[PDB]
Amino acid sequence: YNKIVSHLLVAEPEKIYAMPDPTVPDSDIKALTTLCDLADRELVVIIGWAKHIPGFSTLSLADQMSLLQSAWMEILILGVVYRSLSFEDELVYADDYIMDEDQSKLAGLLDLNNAILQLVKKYKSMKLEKEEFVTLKAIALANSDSMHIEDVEAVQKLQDVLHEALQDYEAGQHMEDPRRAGKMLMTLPLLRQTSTKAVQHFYNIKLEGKVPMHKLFLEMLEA
Amino acid sequence: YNKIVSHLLVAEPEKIYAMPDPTVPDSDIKALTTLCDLADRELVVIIGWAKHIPGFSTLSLADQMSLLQSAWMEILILGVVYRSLSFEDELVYADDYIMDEDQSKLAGLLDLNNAILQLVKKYKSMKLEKEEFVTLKAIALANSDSMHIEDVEAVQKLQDVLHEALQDYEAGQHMEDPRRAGKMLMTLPLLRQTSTKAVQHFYNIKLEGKVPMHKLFLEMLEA
Ligand SMILES: CC[C@@H](C)c1ccc(O)cc1
Ligand SMILES: CC[C@@H](C)c1ccc(O)cc1
Repeated sequence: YNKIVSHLLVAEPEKIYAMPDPTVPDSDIKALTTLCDLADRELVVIIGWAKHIPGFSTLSLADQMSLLQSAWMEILILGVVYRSLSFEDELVYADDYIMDEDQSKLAGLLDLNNAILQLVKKYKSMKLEKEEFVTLKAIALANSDSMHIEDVEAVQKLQDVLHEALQDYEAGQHMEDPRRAGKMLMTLPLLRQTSTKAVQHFYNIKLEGKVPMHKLFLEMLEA
Repeated sequence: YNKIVSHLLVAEPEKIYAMPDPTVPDSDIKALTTLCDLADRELVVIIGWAKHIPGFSTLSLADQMSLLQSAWMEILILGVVYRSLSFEDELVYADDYIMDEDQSKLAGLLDLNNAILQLVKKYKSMKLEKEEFVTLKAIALANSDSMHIEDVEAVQKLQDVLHEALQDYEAGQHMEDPRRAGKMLMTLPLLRQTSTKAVQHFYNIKLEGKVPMHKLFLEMLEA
């Protein structure tokens, strides 16, 4: 099938571990610290991953950072969603950090994690493929609606290149459903909505000052 | 072209006036009261409009209301956006209520109205047509991601019928751009984001209790 899709597949990062501190008592603070620390390390990996997207590295450093600052949480959430597809009512933040309803309640994340589980439910019903997941991650980055873009035409070209990849993949692999590409694009509003819910919640956590956060995570959060 | 598109065009409601009270001094309260009153009357019209969407009235009354309660602000905002396409840095809430930057600041709506203006800017660049606007309004309704749907398969059918209409319209009218339908769908995340910003802001206004709101508007806001 489509070369861009194949390329994104081989550029897919290895999974990383959450490593919750086994000496620390379980608490909302522990859970939130673990998740923010995981997100910080995933962000480093995402920045490295983005250089493999055709045309992305040719953008100005400012536009690269604008896209990332707008899209980072959508990319993080798409990851948890994809890792969670073979599970039921649990979120696989990492192989060693799987959150069920009880844990979500303990962390103060019941509403957010239920929203993420709504995304999981929809992609389950659509039988989301890894090929589609990696392409949607790239599309979310290109389509992230930053207000600070310098070269708008180049960003549009990036959107178009990735959209074409999705269109082509679906036309070849899913002839039984001539509207599958569009159905995939129609999942992006819920991703955007859920990401905004997450950013707002963790921004509040940042303000309260009880959960330690690393530099990159804080930078993205404050952007 | 496509029959569903033609149908949605003839089902398009007439414009309504804002009628700000000429005896009341200008204030943030006046502006916000005017806008909420306008929105209340537009919601009545939207409910009437939705019965013309193929298949919508065959849904249970509960599912009809779930869709509307999720999508109402996206539909309102799409309306202001479309009315504003031939203007610059102004929002045409009604023929008699056009908001510029100064008015937005006075109303406490600078951030929200700038976000809406970002939608306007994007649709301007794409040369959004009335045909596309009415179809996107219907798609936003069907794709509104309510968590309370009874007949999920029927709602999916509704999404599919309207998506097919958009696909068919673009294939016939815009052969020069085989990705135009997808580009249109890719504007929906920003619509969702902007709508959520609006709902959250006016929910806060509701809590503060200084701006009078009518029953239907309050019901939608509280849903
Ligand atoms: C605040 C980030 C948190 C919600 C999170 C989301 C996704 C992920 O992969 C790691 C952490
Ligand atoms: C709170 C509703 C307000 C933002 C509004 C939005 C669109 C519209 O057509 C009328 C009012």
